[PDB]
Amino acid sequence: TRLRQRIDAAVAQFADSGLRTSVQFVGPLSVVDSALADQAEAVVREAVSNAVRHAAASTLTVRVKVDDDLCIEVTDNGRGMPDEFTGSGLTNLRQRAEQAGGEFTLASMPGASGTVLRWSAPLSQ
Amino acid sequence: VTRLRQRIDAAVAQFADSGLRTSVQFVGPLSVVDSALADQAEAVVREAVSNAVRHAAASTLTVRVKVDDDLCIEVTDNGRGMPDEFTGSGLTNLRQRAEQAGGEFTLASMPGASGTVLRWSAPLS
Ligand SMILES: [Zn+2]
Ligand SMILES: [Zn+2]
Repeated sequence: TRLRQRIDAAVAQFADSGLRTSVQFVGPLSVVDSALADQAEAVVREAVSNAVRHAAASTLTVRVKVDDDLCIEVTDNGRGMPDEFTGSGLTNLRQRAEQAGGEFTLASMPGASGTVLRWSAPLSQ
Repeated sequence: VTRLRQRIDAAVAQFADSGLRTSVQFVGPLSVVDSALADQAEAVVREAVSNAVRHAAASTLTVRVKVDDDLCIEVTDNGRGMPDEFTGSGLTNLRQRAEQAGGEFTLASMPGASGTVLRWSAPLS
């Protein structure tokens, strides 16, 4: 499937050139089947593409962890921009979570002090 | 715990010329790396990143940290037209640390997209 490579590529391709990025892989990425890898790649593409430049320098931190399940967590320390992540990209993350029998959360810290997107799905379901 | 992941991210963010795009990637069990080697890894990243310059075109520095049989730190710079970049005393410093840690160092340059690759590695014990 080449999952690790596809995720690094999606980040390089889709992250606004004004953002710093950091991607960590944890656990056996090989354990992910081709259909779920397809989901994982699209999820990272959606999250990263929807990130925008902020008033100050900011980083998107992506963590892709395969352990009991597959867990993709994107942390954005950029502030403000209340419309960031709220549109069709969010529809698509929720739809992909539903297709995969998984879960999606978007959470924004006090006065928009950073945002976390977490998409998870069972490895087998 | 060494806080290796966080310290590498901070080294890049803090020491990269602010005109460069940065991308950090992590693979393997980072927690396995000892405190002394984590100290080395951090210093290697700061030195390498601090030596990157602005090119005539926009450019990206990608730092990949991989833990398997050994610790491997690869800095890829797609910038062109600065053949003096990364040569000089910063390279001696990297080679010195490689020698001290019982590891290897490579500096490779080629035409096209992966213009320069700096690779520093050291055994875990
Ligand atoms: Zn953002
Ligand atoms: Zn350069």
